[PDB]
Formats: sequence, structure tokens, C-alpha cells
Amino acid sequence: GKAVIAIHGGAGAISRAQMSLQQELRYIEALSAIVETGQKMLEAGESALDVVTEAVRLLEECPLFNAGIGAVFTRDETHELDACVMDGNTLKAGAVAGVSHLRNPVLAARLVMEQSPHVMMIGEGAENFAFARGMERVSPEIFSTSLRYEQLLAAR
Amino acid sequence: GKAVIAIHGGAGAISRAQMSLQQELRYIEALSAIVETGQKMLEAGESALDVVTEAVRLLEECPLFNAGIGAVFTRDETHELDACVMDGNTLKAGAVAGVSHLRNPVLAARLVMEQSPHVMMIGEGAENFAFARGMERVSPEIFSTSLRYEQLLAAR
Amino acid sequence: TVGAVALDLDGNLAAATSTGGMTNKLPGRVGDSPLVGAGCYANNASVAVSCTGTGEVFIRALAAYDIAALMDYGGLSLAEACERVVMEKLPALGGSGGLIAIDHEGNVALPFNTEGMYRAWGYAGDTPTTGIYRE
Amino acid sequence: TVGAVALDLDGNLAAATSTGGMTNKLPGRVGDSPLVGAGCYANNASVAVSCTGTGEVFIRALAAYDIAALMDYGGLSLAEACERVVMEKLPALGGSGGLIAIDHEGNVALPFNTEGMYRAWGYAGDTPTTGIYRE
Ligand SMILES: [Cl-]
Ligand SMILES: [Cl-]
Ligand SMILES: [Cl-]
Ligand SMILES: [Cl-]
Ligand SMILES: [Cl-]
Ligand SMILES: [Cl-]
Ligand SMILES: [Cl-]
Ligand SMILES: [Cl-]
Ligand SMILES: [Cl-]
Ligand code: NA
Ligand code: NA
Repeated sequence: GKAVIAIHGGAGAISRAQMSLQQELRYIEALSAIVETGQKMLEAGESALDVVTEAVRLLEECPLFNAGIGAVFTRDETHELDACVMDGNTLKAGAVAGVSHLRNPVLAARLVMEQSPHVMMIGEGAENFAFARGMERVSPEIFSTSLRYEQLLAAR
Repeated sequence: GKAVIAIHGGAGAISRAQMSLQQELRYIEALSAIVETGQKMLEAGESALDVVTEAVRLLEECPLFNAGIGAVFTRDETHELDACVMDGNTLKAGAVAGVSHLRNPVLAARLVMEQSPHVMMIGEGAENFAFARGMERVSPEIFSTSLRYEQLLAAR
Repeated sequence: TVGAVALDLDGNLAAATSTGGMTNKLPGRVGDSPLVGAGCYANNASVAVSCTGTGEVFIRALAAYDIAALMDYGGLSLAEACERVVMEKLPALGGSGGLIAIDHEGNVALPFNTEGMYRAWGYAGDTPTTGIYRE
Repeated sequence: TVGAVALDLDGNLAAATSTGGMTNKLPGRVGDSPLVGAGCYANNASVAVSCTGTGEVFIRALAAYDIAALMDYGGLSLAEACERVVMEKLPALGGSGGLIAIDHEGNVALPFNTEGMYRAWGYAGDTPTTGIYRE
């Protein structure tokens, strides 16, 4: 059976009438790059778990997508991030919710699964758990983009 | 008709060899009183939603059970409480996790369901939401009992 | 952990679950109790469920919703679904605990795979039953 | 919200989801993304799923696990299960969004009921397909 990957960068009102092809191509190129990375990893024999973790990490790093860098803003102009990973082989899972000082929530989620007996950690406790295990503390403004901020200002 | 209630006060913390009859009788009496209240409400035509909310509120209030008053202690000698409620008629649900300043988590959960656009709220955000809706802030020590504290000291 | 499930005179089902967690819990850990489909679930078309046990396994196995899905899609009776989840699937993953459940036909079940589960139930107009241990 | 699902050369499935949530959410709000069975689920016996949309409905409907249960218990194909959940059940509850899913045989589905969903997929050793708008 063939190995395969799928990714998404969010569903919603995406209006073609308000877009140009070159604008669309920036998303297409971003998606293609990430899916291709995943494909190569699969072809090379990497695990499904490692492939999904890396694909999501890359989607977090991209500012085009609402996760990690490029996250939307709360009502208070803050960022609160959530993530989950699940291994279909063991049925183990790891998740973090409400984190603001971790660059890559999906990596924190994976850390919960692999280095604790738990499935879900939230907020400060999730952050402290990760910091105690070598994950770096960041300031939440690293996730902020003018695009998402204008969307908050407009949503008001 | 078919109206009926069931309640529980937790599985797994029970050992016949480590218990006395008077202790057992206290639990039986506690469970009986709560289930009888729920039954009476059902018999009177009150809603399943109100019935499960009151039953769980009573189980929270009851220091014998690990929910609300009588909650176990975390590693840091604090209490972190969680609750959920779901309405089978509308499929709406409300939930809080990691709350420490709300007397009755199940009532906070119901508040999330009924007075927010959300299903789940955590930590201080959940607390602030509840306070804004008129729910009282309590001192985090209200849940503390010597029984559970001694269990923490033993666990350590 | 505590919980309640009910079917009312109008035919509506509801469920609620509440907990203090575990003694010496790592701060920030969340078990199944506040998670829809894990520790609490209700749907007029199937069942109302409240769980209690080893949180992680009840989350991984979506225990409360699994009762509903087994009935809805699998055609299992409430009894059959509870046996499957609590006596087979949960232990297979290293979980222990139990749940309470009422289906839309008014059947009630209080399965548990532990030495005990503090519990009680009662039909409207009848005398209630309480329990601690097995049998 | 973003996500990924995959089937590897050993036949293992996995899923991951990550998000910043919804613009202007109340601080403390948790959507479907970090909830097992809601926004993320994987089981070798059935499917790997990652969701995106109006989180609240995906929680209430346990969208990710529902795909799995429809296939496992209901005997539905991945396509049928996706159609039922995303095009029928979610809209009925006022939910908007989509998901990506791969089953244990390598079938892939990217259903959505919104105007668009940024997405891509590809078999190992083949050229990928991308998309934004409705097929
Ligand atoms: Cl749309
Ligand atoms: Cl062009
Ligand atoms: Cl970093
Ligand atoms: Cl920017
Ligand atoms: Cl005696
Ligand atoms: Cl008070
Ligand atoms: Cl005391
Ligand atoms: Cl099964
Ligand atoms: Cl036991
Ligand atoms: Na991003
Ligand atoms: Na209590």
C-alpha cells in the first residue's frame, strides 16, 4: 500500500473574487512545499507520526496560516494556541491548550505524549512541563502579524 | 413513564479491606439523599438538564466526593477543578477545566453553555467569564479538607 | 470524580461530570471529565453518559461517545455497549474505572471494572438503589 | 487552524492539528483542535483525521471520531462517512468547516462545506495536488 499525506491550512470564507492569481499562488506554493516535504519523508520511510508533526510544525512557522506564527488574536489582543497529535498505532495522544509562550504547540503536544503519562496539558502547567524538558520560552508577540491584527480591529 | 436518574461518586478509590461499615453507611446515605432529590425533581417534571446539574452540585458540595468541596490536591497543594454538562435535546454542552476560584464547577460549565458562544473555557479566562456573569469568586482554600490533605502528604 | 445522567418526563437526556482530579496531579493536567465525548456526553437519539476512571484512557478511547456510537451505528444494546467499552476496550488500553448511562428508551447501566464505584439510581416513582462494591 | 494526516510505509496512521483559534475569542476558550476525537483523531483500525472550522460544533458532534465510528461500526467508506459528517451533520448543527482524512487502506478525503479550505495531498513518490476553492 502507498504511503500518503494530506494537509490543511484552514477552512472558511475564501473569496476568489477578492483575490488575484498571484495572491492565490503564494498559498499554493506554501502548501506544495510542505506537502512535498512530507511526501519525501514518507518515501524515505519516516513514521506517520513524525511526518504529521513536521508538516504541522511547518504550517505553524508559516505566517499565512492561523497556528503558531500568524495566529489570530483573542478579544484582549493576545494569542492563545492549541494543538494535538495522535498516534494511530498505539492510540497515544498529546495535546496542549491555551499556551502563549511556546513557539510550536504541536511539538509541545508531542512532548506531552512522549514524555508524560498524560494526554492533555493546559496553560501555565503545560508551559512549565515543556520548559522543564528543554523547550524554550518565547514571548507571544512573535506570533503577531499586522494581517491578523487588522482582522481583529475590523472584527471590533 | 420512562424517567430515571443515575449518579456516581467515582470508581477505583474503593477497597473493602480498608473500609469500615460505618464509613460505607455514610457513603450509602450520601448517595441516597442525592439520588432521592434527583428523583423527586424528575417526578415533579423538572428537566433532565436541571436534574443532573443539581445532582452534581450536591455531589460537589458533599466533602466525601472528589469534586468541589473535598477535591483532591495537586502537586502544588492547590485545587484544579473541571466539569462538563451536556443537553441531549439541543446537543449544546458547557465545560470548564483548571478552575480554582469557582465554588461549583458544574454551574460554571452550565454558564458557559448558556451564556457564551463557546463549549469549553479554561483557567483564569473561564473564571473571569464567570465573574462577569455574576458568579461569585471564592477563596481557593474553600475546597480543602484534612482528609485529602493527609492523602497528599502520604502520596508525597 | 462525580457525575449524573437523567431521562426526564419530556424524553430529554442530559449528563454532567465534575472532578477535583488526582492526588498529587501535575498542575495543568486534564483528564476526561470536562471533555465532551470522553467523560460526559448526551444525545436524545442515543444515550447520556458520565464517566469516572483513568482519565487518559477514557480520552484516548472516547469512552462516553463510544457508548453512543456503538448503539447508533453498531446496533448494540446499552448493556452490550457498556460491556464492550468498560470490560473489554478500556482494560485493553490499561484503563480502569466505570461509567453511568441511560438510553433514550430508559434503560440504565452502571458498569465498572474496578473493585468499586460509588453509585445510585432510581426510576421516577420507585425506590432508589445504591451501591459501592460489585455484584 | 492547520493540520496533517498521514499513512506511512509500515501502514501506521497519524494526525496532528494546531491553531490560534478564532479571531476575537474570549480568553480561555478552547475549540476542537486540542480535543481527541473532536479536531484530531487517529486509529490504525480506521482513519486519521484533522479538522478545521467552527470549533464548537466539531466538539459537540465529535467530528473526527464520528468519521472513524461511521467507518468502523457503520461499515461506511471514507467518502460516505465524510459526506455524512461534513455535508449533513455539521450543517444541521450550524457548523461550518471541513477536515482531511486518510483511511488504513490509503484512501484520502478533504471534505469541506465552506467557500474554501487551503489543502494539499500527495502519495509518496507522486506529484501532489493542491487546492483552495470548491472542486
Ligand atoms: Cl464559508
Ligand atoms: Cl498571473
Ligand atoms: Cl523557540
Ligand atoms: Cl506583520
Ligand atoms: Cl458497625
Ligand atoms: Cl461560597
Ligand atoms: Cl476538614
Ligand atoms: Cl469496538
Ligand atoms: Cl480497583
Ligand atoms: Na502559522
Ligand atoms: Na465534593
